[PDB]
Amino acid sequence: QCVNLTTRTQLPPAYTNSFTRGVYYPDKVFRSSVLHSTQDLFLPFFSNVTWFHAIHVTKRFDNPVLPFNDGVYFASTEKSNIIRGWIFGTTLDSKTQSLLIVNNATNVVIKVCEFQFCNDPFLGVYYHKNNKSWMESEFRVYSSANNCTFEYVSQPFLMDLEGKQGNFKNLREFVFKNIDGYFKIYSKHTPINLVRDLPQGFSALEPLVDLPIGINITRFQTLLALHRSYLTPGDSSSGWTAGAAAYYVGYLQPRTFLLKYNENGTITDAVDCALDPLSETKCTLKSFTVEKGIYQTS
Amino acid sequence: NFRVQPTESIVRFPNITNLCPFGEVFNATRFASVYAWNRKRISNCVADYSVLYNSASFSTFKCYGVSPTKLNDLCFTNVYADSFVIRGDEVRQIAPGQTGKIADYNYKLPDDFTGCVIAWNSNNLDSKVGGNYNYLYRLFRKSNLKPFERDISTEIYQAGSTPCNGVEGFNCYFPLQSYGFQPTNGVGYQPYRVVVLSFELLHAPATVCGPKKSTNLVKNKCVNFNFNGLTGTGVLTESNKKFLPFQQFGRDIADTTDAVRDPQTLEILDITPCSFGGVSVITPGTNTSNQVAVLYQ
Amino acid sequence: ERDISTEIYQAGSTPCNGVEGFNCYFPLQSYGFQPTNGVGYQPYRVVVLS
Repeated sequence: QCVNLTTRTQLPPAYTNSFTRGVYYPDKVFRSSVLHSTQDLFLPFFSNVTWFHAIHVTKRFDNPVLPFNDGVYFASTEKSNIIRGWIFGTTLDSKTQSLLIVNNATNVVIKVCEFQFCNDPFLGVYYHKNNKSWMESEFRVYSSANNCTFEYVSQPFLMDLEGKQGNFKNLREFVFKNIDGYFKIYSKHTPINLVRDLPQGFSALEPLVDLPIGINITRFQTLLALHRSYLTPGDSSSGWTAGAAAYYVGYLQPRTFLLKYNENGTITDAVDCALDPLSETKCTLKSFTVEKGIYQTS
Repeated sequence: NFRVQPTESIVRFPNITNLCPFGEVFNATRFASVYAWNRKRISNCVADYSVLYNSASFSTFKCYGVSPTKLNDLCFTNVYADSFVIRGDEVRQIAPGQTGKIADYNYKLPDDFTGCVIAWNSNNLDSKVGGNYNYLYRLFRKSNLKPFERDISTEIYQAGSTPCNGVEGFNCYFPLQSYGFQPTNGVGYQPYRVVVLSFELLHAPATVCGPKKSTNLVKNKCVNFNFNGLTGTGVLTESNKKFLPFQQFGRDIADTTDAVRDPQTLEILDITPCSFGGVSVITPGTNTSNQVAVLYQ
Repeated sequence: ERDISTEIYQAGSTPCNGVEGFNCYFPLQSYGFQPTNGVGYQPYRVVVLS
């Protein structure tokens, strides 16, 4: 069904900086001690991206429909799994084949049907009193479905449905790219331990799967979730909670990057060729130990 | 030059072949009429039309357009399977470029149809004695039915202009009559399960194409091989190092391709040709010696 | 070169070549030139001088 929410007070998003993020394998070919320069959609280093928040401690629940660009680096630091799935499409009104990749606790359902999306869809998790458990009951994702073009049921993945107010423990790195109608997903999980900003660790994302859905993706929206409790009536108005989750939304840009491979085929360093004047010289000379002597740029 | 030509050419693209559910629609319980055919989407599987042509179980396997052995190599996008029961003489009407009654008012087919029409004899699947009061068909219509369009309208055909109170009578024929399916009949009025395959080609990648034959496993041979597009000729020797469990090919320090992973055994194998140098000759003067010596580089 | 083979073509199973049978079509097809057709369906006497 479609149960809208009451106009509440939101918080303005912050602005964080990236520390070597949005780096993945540009190809599925093994390399060792080679320095090649390819054209792949990557993320520029030392960039100011938008920092969205969703902590209940107030009533923060922002989910705008930003236009989908060429390559979106979705970095979400969730300790209790608040963000369920994501939606993709153009108009989202039971008129075009919209892509729905939801990650429910029951299973992974990826259906590309004409789902009638509401004004502000979310997920409702009811808290039972007879037993200490957290199960999802409200499925306010789509009103109804008509024709379908691709339906796949993956392996069941159990998630956490208990919203807490602690620090982040797990980092879910995802990259969504829609080039030539093909949807490429880059899933990579890595445990972290921080409270703000981005970690200084290296980015090494692996490609998940490539489903040739062949649709036109224009706008997207991050589907969040809501929790219930015995102290609240449970209505979708103002008496509920959303936990605490901070995800980073970064748009990729076509920049030439110089990939470095070791003796095991694992990328350990990424030198950009379009950022700082010092980093641009190492990309042209194809080296990393710049000594004395004058050099030429362009 | 001292080169060694390859003697074998192994081709191995797939690992697990899954046949499309073709026997489910053929050996089903019952279908429907010709004016209300059931459209079934068959995709996400490796098709194999070679096991049905040599089965010697169909009554009429004549397909128009392309050859029956050439459609297995052509790749399609989405194949739609429609099944309906008609008469014996109405089988030839279901063909691209035909016209009459069934192919004009019941189920019209395009002129440039890529797919063909196959059927087989059935005398126990849906035939009974004493007549048939289940299957129906369409007779007349106000306009011609467009291809790939179902008909479930039970209206009354208005031929003339005399008021008939919406009932069958004067200038008000009923284009919904029952068939006479009987096993004691001749070539006409006999139930025939007809299944038409619609071959559609679009911009989507191939996923319903024909089968992909794979050869046996062989190593330590300087023959030609095509491993997932990589056409190389060399000795498939062993490799002590391993690759990442998500890659396929592999380069080296010479910025060339010479290492491929076996998709049938997940074993790292290196490519090493058996052609090095040419042929060198040594002649210490012709007028002083009549003996030569072949030198290898 | 020149060939005047008037045998039956075999496609897949069911061999022909005299015995005929199913899936045995005649390769030699008739033109069917008629004056009531169009200009494209008219016979053209082509003389090639090599």
